[PDB]
Amino acid sequence: QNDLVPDQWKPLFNNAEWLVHDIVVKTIYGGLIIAVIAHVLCWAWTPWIR
Amino acid sequence: QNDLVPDQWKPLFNNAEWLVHDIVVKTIYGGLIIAVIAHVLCWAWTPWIR
Amino acid sequence: QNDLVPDQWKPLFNNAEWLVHDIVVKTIYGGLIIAVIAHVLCWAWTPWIR
Amino acid sequence: QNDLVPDQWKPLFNNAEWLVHDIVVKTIYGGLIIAVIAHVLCWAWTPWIR
Amino acid sequence: QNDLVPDQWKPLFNNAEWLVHDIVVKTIYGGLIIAVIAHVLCWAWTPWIR
Amino acid sequence: QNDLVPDQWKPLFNNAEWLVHDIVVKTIYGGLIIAVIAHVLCWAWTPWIR
Amino acid sequence: QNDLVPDQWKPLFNNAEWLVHDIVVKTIYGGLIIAVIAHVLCWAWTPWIR
Amino acid sequence: SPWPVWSGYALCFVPLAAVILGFIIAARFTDKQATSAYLRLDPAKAN
Amino acid sequence: MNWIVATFMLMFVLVAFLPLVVSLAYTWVTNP
Amino acid sequence: DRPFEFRTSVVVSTLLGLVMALLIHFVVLSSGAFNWLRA
Amino acid sequence: DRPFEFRTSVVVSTLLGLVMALLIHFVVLSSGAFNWLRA
Amino acid sequence: DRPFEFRTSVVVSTLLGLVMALLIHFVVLSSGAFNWLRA
Amino acid sequence: RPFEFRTSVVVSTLLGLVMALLIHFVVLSSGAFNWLRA
Amino acid sequence: RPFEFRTSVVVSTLLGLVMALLIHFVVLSSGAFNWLRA
Amino acid sequence: DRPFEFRTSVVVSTLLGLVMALLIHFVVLSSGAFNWLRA
Amino acid sequence: DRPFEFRTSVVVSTLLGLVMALLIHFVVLSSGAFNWLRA
Amino acid sequence: DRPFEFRTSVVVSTLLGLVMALLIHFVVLSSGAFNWLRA
Amino acid sequence: RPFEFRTSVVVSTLLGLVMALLIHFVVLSSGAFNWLRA
Amino acid sequence: PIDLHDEEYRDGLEGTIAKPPGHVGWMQRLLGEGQVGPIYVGLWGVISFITFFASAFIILVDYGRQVGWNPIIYLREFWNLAVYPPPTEYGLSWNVPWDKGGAWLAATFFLHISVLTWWARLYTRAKATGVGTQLAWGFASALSLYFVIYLFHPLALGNWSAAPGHGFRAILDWTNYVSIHWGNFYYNPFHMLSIFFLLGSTLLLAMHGATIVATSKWKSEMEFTEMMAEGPGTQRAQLFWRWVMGWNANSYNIHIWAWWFAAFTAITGAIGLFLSGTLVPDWYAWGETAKIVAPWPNPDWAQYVF
Amino acid sequence: SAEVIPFSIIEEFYKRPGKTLAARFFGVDPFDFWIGRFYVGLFGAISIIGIILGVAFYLYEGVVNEGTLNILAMRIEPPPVSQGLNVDPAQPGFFWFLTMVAATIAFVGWLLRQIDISLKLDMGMEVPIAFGAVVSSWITLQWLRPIAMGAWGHGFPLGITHHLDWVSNIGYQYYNFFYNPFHAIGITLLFASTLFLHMHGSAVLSEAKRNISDQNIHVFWRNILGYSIGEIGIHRVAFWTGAASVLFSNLCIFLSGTFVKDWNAFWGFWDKMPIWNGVGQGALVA
Amino acid sequence: AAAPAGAAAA
Ligand code: BCL
Ligand code: BCL
Ligand code: BCL
Ligand code: BCL
Ligand code: BCL
Ligand SMILES: CC[C@H]1c2cc3[nH]c4c(c3C)C(=O)[C@H](C(=O)OC)c4c3nc(cc4[nH]c(cc(n2)[C@@H]1C)c(C(C)=O)c4C)[C@@H](C)[C@@H]3CCC(=O)OC/C=C(\C)CCC[C@H](C)CCC[C@H](C)CCCC(C)C
Ligand SMILES: CCCCCC/C=C/CCCCCCCCCC(=O)O[C@H](COC(=O)CCCCCCCCCCCCCCC)COP(=O)(O)OC[C@@H](O)CO
Ligand SMILES: CCCCCC/C=C\CCCCCCCCCC(=O)O[C@H](COC(=O)CCCCCCCCCCCCCCC)COP(=O)(O)OC[C@@H](O)CO
Ligand SMILES: CC(C)=CCC/C(C)=C/C=C/C(C)=C/C=C/C(C)=C/C=C/C=C(C)/C=C/C=C(C)/C=C/C1=C(C)CCCC1(C)C
Ligand SMILES: CCCCCCCCO[C@@H]1[C@@H](O)[C@H](O)[C@@H](CO)O[C@H]1O
Ligand SMILES: CCCCCCCCO[C@@H]1[C@@H](O)[C@H](O)[C@@H](CO)O[C@H]1O
Ligand SMILES: [Mn+2]
Repeated sequence: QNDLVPDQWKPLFNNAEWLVHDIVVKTIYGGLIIAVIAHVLCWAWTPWIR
Repeated sequence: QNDLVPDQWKPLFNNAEWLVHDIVVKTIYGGLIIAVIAHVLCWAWTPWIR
Repeated sequence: QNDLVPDQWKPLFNNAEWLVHDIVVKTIYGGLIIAVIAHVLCWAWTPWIR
Repeated sequence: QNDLVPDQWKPLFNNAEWLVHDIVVKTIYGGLIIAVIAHVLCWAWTPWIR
Repeated sequence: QNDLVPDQWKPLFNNAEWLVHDIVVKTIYGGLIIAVIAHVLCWAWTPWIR
Repeated sequence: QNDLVPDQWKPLFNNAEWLVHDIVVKTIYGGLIIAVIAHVLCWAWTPWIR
Repeated sequence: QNDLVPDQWKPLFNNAEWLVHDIVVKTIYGGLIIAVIAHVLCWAWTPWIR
Repeated sequence: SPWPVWSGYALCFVPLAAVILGFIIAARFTDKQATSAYLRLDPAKAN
Repeated sequence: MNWIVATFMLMFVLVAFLPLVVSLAYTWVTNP
Repeated sequence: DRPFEFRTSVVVSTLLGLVMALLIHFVVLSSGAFNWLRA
Repeated sequence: DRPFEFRTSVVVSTLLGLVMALLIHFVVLSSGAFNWLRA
Repeated sequence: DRPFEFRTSVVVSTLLGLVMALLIHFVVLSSGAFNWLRA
Repeated sequence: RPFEFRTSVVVSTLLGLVMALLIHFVVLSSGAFNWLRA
Repeated sequence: RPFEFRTSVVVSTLLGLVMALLIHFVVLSSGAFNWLRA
Repeated sequence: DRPFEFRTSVVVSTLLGLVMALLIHFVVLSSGAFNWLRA
Repeated sequence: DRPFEFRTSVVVSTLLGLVMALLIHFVVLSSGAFNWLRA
Repeated sequence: DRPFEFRTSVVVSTLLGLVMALLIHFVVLSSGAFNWLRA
Repeated sequence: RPFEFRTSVVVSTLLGLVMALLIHFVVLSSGAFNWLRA
Repeated sequence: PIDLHDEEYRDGLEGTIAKPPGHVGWMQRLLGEGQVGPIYVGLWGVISFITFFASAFIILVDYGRQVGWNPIIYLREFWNLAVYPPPTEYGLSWNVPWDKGGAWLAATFFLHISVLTWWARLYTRAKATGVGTQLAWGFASALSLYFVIYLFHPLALGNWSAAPGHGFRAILDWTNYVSIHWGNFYYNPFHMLSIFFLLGSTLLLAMHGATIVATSKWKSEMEFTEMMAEGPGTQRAQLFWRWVMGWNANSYNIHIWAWWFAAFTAITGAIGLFLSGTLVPDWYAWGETAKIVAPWPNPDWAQYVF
Repeated sequence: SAEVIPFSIIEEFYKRPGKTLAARFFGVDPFDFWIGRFYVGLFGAISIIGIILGVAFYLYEGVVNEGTLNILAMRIEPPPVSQGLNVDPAQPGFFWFLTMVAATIAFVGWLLRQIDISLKLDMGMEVPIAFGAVVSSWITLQWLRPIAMGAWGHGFPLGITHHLDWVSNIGYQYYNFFYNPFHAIGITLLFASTLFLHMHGSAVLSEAKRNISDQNIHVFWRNILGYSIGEIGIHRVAFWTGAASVLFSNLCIFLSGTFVKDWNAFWGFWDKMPIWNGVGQGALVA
Repeated sequence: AAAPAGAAAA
């Protein structure tokens, strides 16, 4: 079970939940990068605070 | 049972599920390619950001 | 049972399911050919993108 | 039980199911012929695509 | 109790079912002639296709 | 039971059922005669097909 | 399982709830800092008390 | 005249009296049946 | 309309829903 | 055994008679045909 | 065995008499035929 | 055992005939084509 | 026994009756034929 | 068997009947053909 | 054993295809872009 | 063991994709920005 | 032991993200501040 | 299993989300700030 | 001699389908039972199915015709689409155009047939098992009002447009219009009786459910075995209602109260609706003549104006 | 196993002293006893005081101050809306206020007495919950909505046929009341409650005096609907549906005069959503 | 003999 989990997070995660968690955090990081780029582009087009 | 699955993903997948996964991943890649082509053509037709 | 199905797809199909599958895929191929011909004829009649 | 069924379709049919299947396919063929004749007559009456 | 039924239809019919089946098919054949005559008379009265 | 019924209809009928069946068919014939006479009289009165 | 929670809070916290608590308090502090910055920026933009 | 029409008694007052009297009598008889002596499990052993 | 008294009374109307929700939650929890 | 009890007959007849008497008195009172209880 | 008990007879007759007395007083008062409680 | 019961067929046919008679009478007599029961 | 005669009889008879009634209703509402016209 | 013949027969017959009725009604209401005109 | 049975896959795909065919046909008919069934 | 099954994730993803595709097609058709199906 | 389950956390976060994305996209479309799907 | 920690965190999350949505929609529909103006 | 297994696992027309029963977990946790199927599909059950779906097909196709065969307008306008009975210019005639009343006539005939066949199904399936026929007669009492609404009140009034349209909003409109046409329905005495019985039914359902759940620790909900000998749960329920109201009931006659309170509602409603147009054309004026309307000479109308 | 018990022993077995709410708050219940068949305790005295005073005030406002002996022609009406939330002993609507307060006291006392009697017999608290639903319905009709609107003259009058005039005028002021969503939910739940009551009564009566097993009714309800609910499940469904029917209809009447003025203009958003606006032609637009 | 349902079954 708690073989691939680091020692700090053993009381919280399983073997498979750790892998699914890692997938989720990578997806969130990619989404954040894309969102920042999109917000900069839309501001360069039309600023919304005047 | 867990023979064709890579050793990293054995806790999560099976042989049948690994095969069906591969099918789904290929379908998603093809769909994304077609969607990119369609969006480029529609932008060349009439741009939707003015 | 799992005799006429290829060895790669044994964990998913029977003989009967394999036969019915083959029938379905041939039907889909024929329908797709007819659909392509119909879309070409309709575009030749009146285009829908202007 | 499976005497009249061809060797390829043994795992799917019986004698009774084979007989009923033959009746059904003959009915479908006759209906298709009648439908084609009716469509030709109705187009000769008033064409529906202009 | 299957001696009236022909050898071909033994796995599907019974003596009583064979008798009732004969009654039903005779009724259908009798009604079809009346339907034909009624349609001919109604067309002679007022045609419905113009 | 199954004594006054002809040997053909013994699998389907009974003594009491045979008697009641005879009553029913006689009633149906009488009703049909009355209906024919009523239809002739009503057509002589005022035809419904013009 | 109470071995990492301090002896002062052992009756109230578990090993997992201690870590989840720490995550929650860090999130709260970060949100408070961001909210303060946002309120300072909006006040510099247009003051709402006049 | 201060009196209702005959339909007033036919449709309104007689049905109201019937409803009230029927409720009283039905309640009397259901409570009479409920509180009689019949097969019960002994409260001492059951609890 | 004051909009402060009205929202307090709306909160009371919503709080009136609570015992039934607690009954459903109790039934769900007590029948694993 | 007799079809009906005496108690049932008494109850039915008495109730029907009382209802009918009240209904007829109130129907006759409000018609205005007789000079009875008139102001 | 008697059909009816004495208690039920007493209750029914007493209630009927009281209800009839109240109803007749109400009707005669609302008729307006007698002076009685006029202002 | 018995594939068909006489009683069920009798019930169904009788009900169908009655319903058809009622429907046909209604449709015919509510159309005004025949001079039947005219005020 | 895969197919039962009683089911086929009931279904076919009911379908025919429903179709006949529907066609009569539609033709009466169409107004194309004289039929029960005033 | 994975599939029964009676189920497929029932489903196909019902689907065909529904499609025929729907097409007939749509073509009748279209007004393109001189059919059942008042 | 297996994620999905063959029967459920067939039923779902067939139903989705029929619904899409009907939807697209009706949208194209009511759009008014093609002549088709007119006048 | 596993938090989610493959079957559930496949069903949810397919349903979400279909619903989003239909919604976007409807919004773009009713917006009027593109010619598309015009009379 | 664990105060909350991983599956419920995933479900809640995913659903909240989808709902907020749709809400913000509809508000920004309806505001009229950007061109976007004009004409 | 104790209920205090879970109850507190759930109620805090719900209250924060509701407050944020309500305040944003109140500020947007007042016109005091420019924000999303045509 | 009744074999329940044969009654539930038989083949053929006079038999069941969905033979391997399913199972739903949340129903098991909440309601206490989760098995789904098998379901009996004998005669009187195919006829109801076929006639109901014929009427439903007619209605939905006419919806589509009205919209114009446009699926998006169909989805937008689905909850305010309807098919209406022929207007007042026609009487009870059936020679009505399809888009002006013929569709309603056909669909309503098929609906009548389906409800009658469903009654027959209930009756025969009750007799086939070992139970009595009480649900069939309750359905008959419910169907009295249905046939008054759709067949007999229009027949006595003389037009088909006295009947509701087939639509989500059309029933609300029918209720409003029928109340408005014949005076005010609040002054209909049999409408008062119907409301008495309906609210009593809701009150009694809540009371019985609450008092059986409250005493369920001693298995009081096994009302079949409690009618042979009553244990602590039923004794506690009896004592509760005796110390509250001064009188109580059994685990037997409470369900008699339930049956009759639910039955009287439809009967009183049917009588009131039938009398509504044919004998008393105006209920407020009738109530004025019957001395049940309050004077109200100086209303305070500042409450009813914005 | 079972024998004939005359019901005197079952009543005398379960009588215990002091397990009520007042017995837990004060350490003793002042009126902890039985009068006839009824249990008198605290909240059993408050309720009876309220009942007597409410009946007296109602009849005085009806017979006197209106001069009518006809019980179906009284108008026990609140103050006008120009008085606000003020109470004045010298103005019309004072005996309506007194009656309303007494009735509130009576209903809350009845609820608390039900809680007491539940506590004595070691039962659950389902009956107080189900009754508190309709008590809260009365409270929102006569207290919360008048206070939020701003006057005591927004409550309904307590006349027998005249409270139906208030219902009619309020329902036609916010026309169309049928188009209220919570109204529709409440009506649906009322109809469902009546249907479920008829079904349960029929089902239990149909198996009563018969030499059959307790599994026949499950087969009956599975042959007809494909699904049989169970024995505790039906009583749970009854309880929940009964309570929810009035819980949902509190909201409709509260929101009728405070946040909404028109239930036809409420549905104006539906045709303006971007998914289907601008797709029709003349008379099929919007 | 006497039963809750009003029956008197031996
Ligand atoms: C949903 C419809 C039918 C069905 C319709 C088809 C069709 C059609 C085909 C198959 C094929 C297969 N199906 Mg199948 N199949 C079904 C149900 C099943 C089930 C099941 C238990 O339910 C199983 C196990 C299978 C299994 C299989 C495999 C045995 C077989 C090969 C898969 C493969 O390797 O190529 C699958 C292909 C990919 C994984 C990639 C292709 C997907 C593309 C990318 C999607 C977009 C296409 C578009 C043209 C894009 C291409 C160009 C891009 C720009 C690059 N099917 C259902 C019931 N199936 C294929 C076959 O027999 O020959 C190889 C095949 O052509
Ligand atoms: C409505 C469906 C009917 C049915 C109606 C028919 C009809 C009609 C036929 C069969 C045929 C068959 N049916 Mg069948 N059959 C049904 C149900 C079943 C069931 C079952 C478990 O329920 C089974 C096991 C079968 C079994 C079979 C096979 C024994 C037999 C051969 C199939 C084959 O090899 O073609 C392989 C499949 C294809 C090659 C697909 C063809 C479809 C085409 C491509 C679609 C477009 C047609 C187009 C005009 C031609 C192509 C144009 C393109 C440009 C290329 N049927 C149901 C009840 N069946 C066929 C036969 O020969 O009977 C002896 C046949 O003609
Ligand atoms: C003449 C004017 C109308 C017309 C008005 C009617 C009316 C009205 C009726 C029919 C009925 C019939 N019409 Mg026509 N019919 C018309 C035009 C047609 C046309 C056509 C192409 O134009 C056709 C094919 C028909 C065909 C039919 C048949 C469906 C049916 C014949 C009776 C039957 O089936 O016997 C079946 C056998 C019986 C009915 C036996 C009856 C049994 C007993 C005798 C019932 C007697 C009741 C008795 C009083 C009870 C007392 C017993 C006590 C114990 C004492 N009609 C014209 C338009 N038609 C009848 C029907 O639908 O019946 C089903 C019917 O009532
Ligand atoms: C004039 C108004 C200004 C403006 C002035 C401000 C000011 C002032 C503030 C914000 C703040 C916010 N603004 Mg702003 N903002 C503007 C316009 C926008 C627009 C837009 C499209 O126009 C958007 C999208 C936003 C968005 C935001 C958010 C980032 C933020 C709200 C915090 C929140 O929701 O916490 C509520 C959410 C929670 C409490 C829950 C948090 C939990 C997280 C999300 C993780 C949950 C998942 C996890 C699994 C937990 C589940 C546990 C389960 C029980 C298992 N603003 C305009 C320009 N904005 C506020 C802020 O706090 O900054 C950080 C703030 O003070
Ligand atoms: C500027 C115009 C308005 C104003 C507009 C707003 C707006 C708009 C908001 C506030 C909010 C707040 N305002 Mg203000 N506010 C004003 C003036 C004031 C005055 C004053 C004395 O004048 C006071 C005391 C406040 C006080 C407050 C607090 C109640 C609150 C910010 C603290 C907080 O709760 O964060 C505590 C910490 C948190 C909530 C942490 C949660 C943040 C986490 C990180 C979620 C972020 C979202 C993120 C995108 C999620 C990503 C998930 C991952 C990708 C998976 N305001 C003026 C009048 N105010 C915010 C609020 O109500 O939030 C509850 C808010 O949205
Ligand atoms: C929640 C779903 C339904 C429901 C259930 C419910 N009601 C309940 C219960 C439950 C579970 C009880 O346990 C309880 C009960 O039976 O206890 C004996 C009760 C009860 N619900 C009752 C009635 C009732 N419930 C109703 C409705 C409903 N109750 C629902 C639809 C209705 C209406 C109008 O729909 C009424 C009339 C009583 C039979 C009883 C409550 C007994 C009680 O509260 O006693 C206190 C007071 C008196 C006995 C006398 C009061 C006298 C007044 C003080 C004087 C008159 C003033 C009054 C304001 C005038 C009103 C005149 C009207 C014409 C306007
Ligand atoms: C339009 C409005 C019309 C209004 C009409 C109202 C009708 C009223 C009549 C009420 C029924 C009176 C019954 C009298 C006879 C019952 C005798 C009895 O006691 O019946 C017992 C059960 O009755 C019981 O639940 C008691 C009776 C059944 C329970 C109540 C049933 C009625 C339920 C509501 C129906 C209307 C009541 C309310 C109306 C608003 C069973 O006992 P047995 O083992 O058979 O006893 C054998 C011997 O000891 C001699 O009998
Ligand atoms: C909406 C209109 C207003 C509301 C009116 C409410 C009043 C009554 C409704 C119905 C009340 C009766 C209910 C069932 C009858 C009680 C049953 C009974 O009979 O119970 C009796 C209890 O009543 C006793 O003492 C006496 C109990 C007290 C009765 C008197 C209570 C009056 C309450 C005030 C009424 C309003 C007054 C307003 C003045 C203008 C005693 O019976 P026993 O001989 O000991 O029994 C024999 C044994 O089996 C048990 O001991
Ligand atoms: C519409 C119009 C305008 C008119 C309508 C016309 C019409 C239809 C009229 C109908 C009239 C009828 C039906 C009259 C009925 C009168 C009766 C029943 C009187 C009963 C008396 C009962 C009496 C005196 C009872 C006395 C009881 C006593 C003294 C009891 C005493 C006692 C008893 C029993 C118990 C304890 C000991 C105690 C001594 C106290
Ligand atoms: C079984 C149903 C009873 C049938 C009642 C028939 C009522 C006939 O009533 C019809 C009207 O409906 C019709 O509009 C006019 C046309 O001039 O003539 C009348 O006779
Ligand atoms: C428990 C609630 C008691 C009633 C609450 C209302 C307090 C009464 O207080 C009212 C104010 O609410 C009102 O604004 C003015 C005139 O309208 O007169 C005051 O007396
Ligand atoms: Mn019960």
